[PDB]
Amino acid sequence: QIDFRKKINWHRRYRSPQGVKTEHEILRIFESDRGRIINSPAIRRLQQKTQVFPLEAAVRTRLTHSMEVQQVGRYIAKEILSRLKELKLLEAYGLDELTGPFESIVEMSCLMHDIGNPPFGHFGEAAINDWFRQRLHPEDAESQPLTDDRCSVAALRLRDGEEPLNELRRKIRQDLCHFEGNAQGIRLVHTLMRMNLTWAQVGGILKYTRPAWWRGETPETHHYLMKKPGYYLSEEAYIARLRKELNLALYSRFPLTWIMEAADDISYCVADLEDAVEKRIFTVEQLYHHLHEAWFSLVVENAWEKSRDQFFMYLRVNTLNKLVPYAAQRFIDNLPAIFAGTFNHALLEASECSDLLKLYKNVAVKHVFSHPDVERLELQGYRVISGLLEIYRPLLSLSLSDFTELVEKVKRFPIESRLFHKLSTRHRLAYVEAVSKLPSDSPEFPLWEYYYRCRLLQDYISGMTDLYAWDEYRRLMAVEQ
Amino acid sequence: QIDFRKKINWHRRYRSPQGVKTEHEILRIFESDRGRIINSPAIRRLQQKTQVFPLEAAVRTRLTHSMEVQQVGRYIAKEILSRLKELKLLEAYGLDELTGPFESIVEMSCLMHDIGNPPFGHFGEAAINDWFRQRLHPEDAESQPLTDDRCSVAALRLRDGEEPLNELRRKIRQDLCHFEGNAQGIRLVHTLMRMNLTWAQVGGILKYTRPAWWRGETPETHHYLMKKPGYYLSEEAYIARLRKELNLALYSRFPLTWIMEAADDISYCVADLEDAVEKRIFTVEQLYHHLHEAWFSLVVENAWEKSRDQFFMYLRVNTLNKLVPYAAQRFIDNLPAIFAGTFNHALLEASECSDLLKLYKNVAVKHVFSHPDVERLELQGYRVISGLLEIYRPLLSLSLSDFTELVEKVKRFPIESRLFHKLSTRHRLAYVEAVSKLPSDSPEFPLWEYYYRCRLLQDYISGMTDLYAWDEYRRLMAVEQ
Amino acid sequence: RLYSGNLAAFKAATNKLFQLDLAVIYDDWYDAYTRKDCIRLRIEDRSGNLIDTSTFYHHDEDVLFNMCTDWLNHMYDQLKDWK
Amino acid sequence: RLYSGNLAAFKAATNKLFQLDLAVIYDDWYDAYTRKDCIRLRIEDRSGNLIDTSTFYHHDEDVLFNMCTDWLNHMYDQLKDWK
Amino acid sequence: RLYSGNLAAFKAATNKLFQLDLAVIYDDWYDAYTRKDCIRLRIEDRSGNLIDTSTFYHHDEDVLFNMCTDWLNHMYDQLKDWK
Amino acid sequence: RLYSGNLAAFKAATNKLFQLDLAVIYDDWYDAYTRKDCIRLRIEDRSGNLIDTSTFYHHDEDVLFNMCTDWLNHMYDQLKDWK
Repeated sequence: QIDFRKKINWHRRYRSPQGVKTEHEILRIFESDRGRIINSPAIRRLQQKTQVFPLEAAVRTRLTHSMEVQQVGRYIAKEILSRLKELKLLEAYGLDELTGPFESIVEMSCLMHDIGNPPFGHFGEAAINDWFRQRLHPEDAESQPLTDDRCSVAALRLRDGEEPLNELRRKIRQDLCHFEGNAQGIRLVHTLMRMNLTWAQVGGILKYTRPAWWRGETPETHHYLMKKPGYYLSEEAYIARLRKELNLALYSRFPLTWIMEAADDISYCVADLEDAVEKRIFTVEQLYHHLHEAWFSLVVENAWEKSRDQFFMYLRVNTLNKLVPYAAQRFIDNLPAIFAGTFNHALLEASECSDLLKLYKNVAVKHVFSHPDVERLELQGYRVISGLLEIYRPLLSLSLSDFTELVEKVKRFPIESRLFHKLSTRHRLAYVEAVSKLPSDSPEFPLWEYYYRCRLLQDYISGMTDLYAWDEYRRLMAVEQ
Repeated sequence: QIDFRKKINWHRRYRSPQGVKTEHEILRIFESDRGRIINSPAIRRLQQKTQVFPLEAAVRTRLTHSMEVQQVGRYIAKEILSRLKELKLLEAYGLDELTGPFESIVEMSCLMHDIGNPPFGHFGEAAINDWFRQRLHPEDAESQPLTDDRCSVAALRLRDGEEPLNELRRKIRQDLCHFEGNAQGIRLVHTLMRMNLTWAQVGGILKYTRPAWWRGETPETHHYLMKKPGYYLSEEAYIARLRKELNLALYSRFPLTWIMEAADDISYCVADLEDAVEKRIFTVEQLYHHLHEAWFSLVVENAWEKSRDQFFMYLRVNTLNKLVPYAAQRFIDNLPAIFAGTFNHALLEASECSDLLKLYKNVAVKHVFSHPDVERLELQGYRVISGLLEIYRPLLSLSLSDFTELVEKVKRFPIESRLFHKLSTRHRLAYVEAVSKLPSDSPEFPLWEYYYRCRLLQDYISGMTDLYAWDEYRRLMAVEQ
Repeated sequence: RLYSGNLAAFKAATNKLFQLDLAVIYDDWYDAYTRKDCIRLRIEDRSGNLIDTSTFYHHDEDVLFNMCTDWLNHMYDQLKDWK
Repeated sequence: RLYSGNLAAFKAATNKLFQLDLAVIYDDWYDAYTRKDCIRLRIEDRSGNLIDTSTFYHHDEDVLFNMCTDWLNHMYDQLKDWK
Repeated sequence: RLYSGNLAAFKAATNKLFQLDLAVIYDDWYDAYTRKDCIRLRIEDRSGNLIDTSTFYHHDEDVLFNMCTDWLNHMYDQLKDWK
Repeated sequence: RLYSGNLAAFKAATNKLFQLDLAVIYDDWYDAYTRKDCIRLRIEDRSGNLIDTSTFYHHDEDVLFNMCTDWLNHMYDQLKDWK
């Protein structure tokens, strides 16, 4: 049975609005949620993170790209609603008084896609992962205790003769080396910023369902929904309640997420291409030549012939009118599986749409991503992140008593105290609240404390912009005053 | 009679969609208009223009402020629509099938408010106005020809013995010294970018109705709607047709504009205050002390007491819930006058709302705008704009034949040819199209050609960002390589 | 804030009055009782004797400056017949 | 693009196989007939003799690398009983 | 390229002619048939009536500008006896 | 402020005690009644049982750290005969 009233939940985790409500009150609730999301410092941080080219011209940032993803998602949602209304299935599916929340949730999910990426993107995550992999060596805990354990932490070594504590070390060691943008985005929205969003809004940004501490093979019935980590170990309990609030089974997905994913796949191509022309790399004639060589008739021929700042404004429209109805029909056709949360495919994943998207992608890979500047920026970002982690390493070499004393107020740790004071207030408060709730008598306290210390370091590193991290890296290395 | 079908016009100037259409086609038209507006280079230029503080931290730009104005406008429009639907007047006013276009037009008008401001804002416009006032001296043409005409252009002097040509010189001389952001925005949307928006969307950004070439006193029945220039002399014909497309009388205003204006008045205060804290100028305690000294009970007391990144998220909400319903009721109460276009007041212009807004404004003026950095940036921007105009002055000293020959291809004007080639392609094409249509035999040709040359210079100067203009100013002065 | 062109027009009117061998005295404040801003102008001569004095009230300064400039031009037309 | 952790797991499996005195040969291409990407792995020894060879097809590379790593771990378990 | 002094002399001659209440019309192009560059000058008055018109051909522009300046000075001497 | 060498000596004594399979617990505060600063040290073992605990008072921290280091070395000599 399909009933969207069981999925669009307007309750909250704190000070939730209880009782009965009408359409107007629900709409006001979701407008308030939009008000909290739009006026957040995370968006203004998105304002100054690079997409492809270094920040100078009128090249695009994360924010302008999010503004295209939002538009595409809203247009697809409107097409779906119109097609459902035409077939007289809108009232039978429980969506009669929930169209506004539908569109608002899709738009806000599209706006929050890039909230949790670290500086420099794909090359920031790689650096963090390699650093922590060198420090922890998670591949040595997959089986019974060894004598050649390469871990550098005494408390995280698998010391044979104790099986209840080992399971926990395995989980922590595997989790700490799987930083991912979406899991950090969930953590940021819930724990670090404390925005208190509705359950549906939080579920709209849960893209993948694989736990970060997973070891082994995934079931054949979920191999696509579990291709990337979805959430960390510190949010597990939270996620559990989320499922109880949205009637989701284990490793399942919230319906509207599919729409958002679709949007992130269209814009991803076309926008990049345009910027290549604006930076004076090549021109329109070369665009058509490369497209024709790498190859369709309708869009390409209309764009090339009707053209003989206004070429792209004509090229987008045709692509949208060719792609959006296909996504709407794919959503409506497989609706029961999506509502169940077990659809193991994507909307746009053998039609001509795949061919056109692959054409755009391969042209972009051949003529844009191979430019020396992108490549140089990518290497520089990797080195900067590694250097920052090396600089902040001494905070992880302390002991439980020393770090605890350092948190409460020292005269014995000048360098460490200054480094700790350099961190932000919100991250330290999050650490304090996380550690306070732990039982202070179990033999599992040091493990959790180390996990939360590493989490604090990763939050600090990932909460920067490109320019801020770069400048701070040169300042801490005594290269500039 | 109120009928919003006579005001929401979806026709276009070029390749207009004719015939009959349903709700879905109209919604698709307005979604397409949103698609053209959002993906424009003007928005990406807004991305890098300063609001109050210099561009570094997470301070706000034009774009993020536009994103708050858009949200407020959408919320007010939704409140108005809900209140009209409650009273069973939605179908009697012709708005039954036009709610989506209503909200979309209001949002897009709020997004395009700052599209036409020059670099450095209020201090850029002042510099342009003073430079052209020195060059033209418009105050010497108000009456019969004089012997002490201080104008520096031979063709613009008022030479006694000819009254038909004098009227034109007066108009051009008065118009050229009244650069204004909204008139330039209209010119940019229509002539320079060629976006081909619908009539209602263009009418939504017509804020004031006074012509730029106006001399004397304005009628007592329009003294508020004509306090600022509204459009230039090169758009007059265009504006005429706009009125015929929206049933607007002379010096009248399009209804929905009122809503947009209201939004620009709320955000204007509160946002600035928050940024003052983020740049480490003063703190929360000082905020309350200054507010209490400069003074109400509900908002201020709830904000100050429930608080003992999350303080402002609580302060906004209360202000919105206190202000938006007042604006909705003011819109609905005086609806016939607004629909006629002759309402000579603003929505928020003796209630407690005015007192609260004045409180915020005076606190901001006392503790934020008096900081030395803002003041220094303001002086530097003035000097930069004056220097750029002085540098490009030699282009205005040429003759008709010389400039015409320079446009068609020179060996006699090296410096002038390089300066001309430094201008953008779109502005030169606009000049070519504007001048081609002029009759090449009338004695009025030099006057119009000089007017369009000055317009070309002003478009080039106003089409820059702060950083681009600053860098170009240092490069052209041989201060940096 | 106040638009530059309105201030320029007011300054031009003031200069025209001053070149006519007259003195213009400007005072301004805010009245919270009426919830508006008030501007008083006092015209004088080379000796320092009051001739015409008027005060204007408004909540928006753009209209206030326009009214002041209009009044200044009206007096200039009145007293520029001669003397 | 491909996620870093999946590549790290694949590299770890390759290193584990190589430390077992085995050779892993990797080849890849794209098949436009099936509209997918293909990866073939050929396991060998110190002498250079084929033992097990398999090819995988998929349209998304994240799933493809996971399948390859799973197969490599399965063979390692099979042939690590001894020899 | 053209030397600066020759251009300065040509401009000085043009200004001298223009101060004499005359109009100088300049046109130029290239003739590939003769493999040279051509410059035509058309002298006029305040009413816009042709008086003297001549065209010069050459392969080097320095000599061409010198010839043009010489012709302009010759006409100025001719028509500066009076009127 | 505290001199670096004194802190280094105290850290060396602490490390020597810790390598001896002992635990050193450090606490400090200020006593305004006596107008001085107080440092208490509590020695323990791998099980977490108190052995020796002492508190020192002084107005200058350089002497206080020297006294603490001297006491730590004295206990190390006492308990390093064996066990």
